[PDB]
Formats: sequence, structure tokens, C-alpha cells
Amino acid sequence: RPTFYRQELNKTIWEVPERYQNLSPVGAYGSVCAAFDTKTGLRVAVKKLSRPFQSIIHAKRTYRELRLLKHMKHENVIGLLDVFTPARSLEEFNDVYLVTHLMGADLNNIVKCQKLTDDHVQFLIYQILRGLKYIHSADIIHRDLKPSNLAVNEDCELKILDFGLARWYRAPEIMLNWMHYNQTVDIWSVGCIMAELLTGRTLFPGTDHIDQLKLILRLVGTPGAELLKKIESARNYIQSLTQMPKMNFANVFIGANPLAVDLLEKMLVLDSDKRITAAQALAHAYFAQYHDPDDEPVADPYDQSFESRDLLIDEWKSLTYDEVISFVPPPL
Ligand SMILES: O=C(NCCN1CCOCC1)c1ccc2c(c1)C(=O)c1ccc(Nc3cc(NC(=O)c4cccs4)c(F)cc3F)cc1CC2
Repeated sequence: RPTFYRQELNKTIWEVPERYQNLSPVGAYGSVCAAFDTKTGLRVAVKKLSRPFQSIIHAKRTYRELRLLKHMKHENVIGLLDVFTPARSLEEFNDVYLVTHLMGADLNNIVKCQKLTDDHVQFLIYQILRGLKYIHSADIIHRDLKPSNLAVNEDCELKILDFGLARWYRAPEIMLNWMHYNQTVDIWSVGCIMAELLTGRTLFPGTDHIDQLKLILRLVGTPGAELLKKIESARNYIQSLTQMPKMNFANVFIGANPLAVDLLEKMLVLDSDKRITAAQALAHAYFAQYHDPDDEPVADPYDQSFESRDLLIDEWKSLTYDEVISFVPPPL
């Protein structure tokens, strides 16, 4: 059992093994510190979960997070190097820390509001879709996919952060509080991101809920009256926006690769029943230089029966504890 040390960073106490040195904040469900692991010689990210067992929602989410990370192994999914707690025993177990490879940037820090070239975008969105294909094939959704959830390293290798745990990138169906969501809620988010990297600008930077909905409804293809039927007097305020003469969608992305523009139109569709999926997006002509089906895996079957249990904080806590105790680091 390692020796721990305490310190206060950004008004929160970090208690970590001595192997982790030079804790330095880098900005959910936790705060993250960059650090240097003296035992492996790797630069690392350490995530401190915020109040992991101080509500049922948190307890179950903490367990979900540990389960997901011990199950997934994928290039575009963050890989758990260590998980630890200061606690000497179960009755003492109140904090969880997860260690991964430091990536060193999120996607906002790469796109400092400048257009990216087409190859740079293909590679970035390719990897996001590859990651989603894997994640989706485990019956898991991100639900809040945005640039701050995408870690990117100096070689442009990308990792999807914080998937499976749960406004500019959010599918409209979600902000309309539909109940029946499918996995394409994340493809909507992909379109928003993708668009943003092509133009330098956020596609729908709404300052509030109504603005956001209007910026979307007026730019994006208007559905058939059928779909405005699947929805109070919101139908009227919505119908009033969607009935108005539109601008050509592709004209927003003038000069972009026309295959890029075509894939966007398949992604930014309101009718989630007609949004392209991850797997289909990967087979778009846009990704011809990158697509390889022998290297776009699906996930191992993943036991999520815990999702339909309803337990108390201490039960969720015990099960997480067993997962911390039995964690085995990857070799290297
Ligand atoms: O190195 C960075 N520096 C920022 C600024 N520096 C400040 C110090 O001085 C120099 C400049 C930096 C800036 C931004 C980011 C990272 C690093 C990063 O590698 C990084 C790494 C990991 C991470 N989250 C994280 C998620 C998870 N978990 C998950 O993603 C998942 C949970 C469930 C399913 S996936 C985890 F276990 C451990 C984690 F650390 C979050 C980030 C945040 C993005």
C-alpha cells in the first residue's frame, strides 16, 4: 500500500500516492490534474470524483464509471492506468481517483477559433465516429458530446471523455425532453463539432434555450408536417419558425469539401429516425482515405444489468470498492 500525501489545489484536497508528483490543475463530474508518475515515467491525468457517494445518483455513477473503464479498451477511449483511494477500509471509503495518460489538450485548445484544413477534420471526426461506433455497440451513449469532452494529443490522437455517465451541441430532441432517444443524439453533436472545425465558428451558439432552438430550426432542413405532429402550443411557435423561407444549407460552408458538406446534412437532421449512425458515417465517401472495417471494432458484450437495480448509497459504494480493490493496472 503506497504512502499518500495531502495538498490543497483550487480549494479541494487531493490525497494521492507519492508516486504522483507535480499536480497541476487542468480543469464535469470531477476536477482533473496533470501529473508525473515516478513509477512508470508517464505524464498522467488524475481525476478526482466530486462527492462520489453523497447521493444515490452519484454512487451509481461512480460505479458506472469504474465498470465502463474496466470494460472498454479502445484507441479513442481513455485507458485506466490506476484507480485509488486514501481509504484504508470500506467504512473509510469516501473519495475516488482515476488515472489515465495525459493527453494535454481538449478540442477547444486545438481549435482556437480558426478553420482547420480538410484533412485535419477528416482525421478528427473519423476518430470521434470510430470511438462512438465502439461505444454505441455496447448500448452506451455519450449524451453530452462536445469539444471539451474530447482530449487530443500533439499527434492529434483523440479520446472521448466521460461517455456513458449522463447546450450548443445538444440534440434538439433532448432539449425538447423527448423520452425515446436513440444513439444518433451523439451524431447530432458530431455535426455541430464538425461544422465548427470547418468554419472556425460555433454553429449554434445560443445564449439561451429559445435562441438555441431558433438558430437550429431556421437553418436546418424543416421536417414534414408528420414530425411536427409527433409534438402543446409549442407546435405553433415551432411551426412558425420552420415554415419560414430558408437559406441553402451548403452555403454556410462555402469552400468546404463537398463530401464534408454532404455528411453534415446527413448528421444535422432533426428527425432522429433519419440521422446517419456512427457506422454509416464511417462508410461515407468523406472518410475514404481513413475507413478500414478490419480496424473499427465493436465492444465486448458489457453487463449493464446494474442499471436496472435500485440500491442505497452504501450498496453502490461497496460494489465500487470491490472494483477498486480488484483493479489490475495494464502491463504496458
Ligand atoms: O495538459 C493540459 N493542460 C492545460 C493547461 N495546462 C495547465 C498547467 O500549465 C500548462 C497548461 C490539459 C488540458 C486539457 C485536457 C487535458 C490536459 C487532459 O489530458 C485531460 C485528460 C483526462 C481527462 N479526463 C479524465 C476522464 C476519465 N474518465 C473518462 O473519460 C470516462 C469515464 C467513463 C467513461 S469514459 C478519467 F478516468 C480520467 C481523466 F483524467 C480530462 C482532460 C481534460 C483535457
